[PDB]
Amino acid sequence: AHMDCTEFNPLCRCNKMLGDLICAVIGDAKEEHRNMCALCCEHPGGFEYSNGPCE
Repeated sequence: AHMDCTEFNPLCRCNKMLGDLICAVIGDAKEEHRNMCALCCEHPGGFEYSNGPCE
């Protein structure tokens, strides 16, 4: 689901891709994302991620 997104002032101002482990899916594109913010800032229409080691 469309969980906590960076959609605010300090947009995906987080690169350090070496920590998080979200579970994002988009119609038919399910993959994990570290920079969950980079997703929220650079997603199509609101990537569907679910924070947690599920993917």
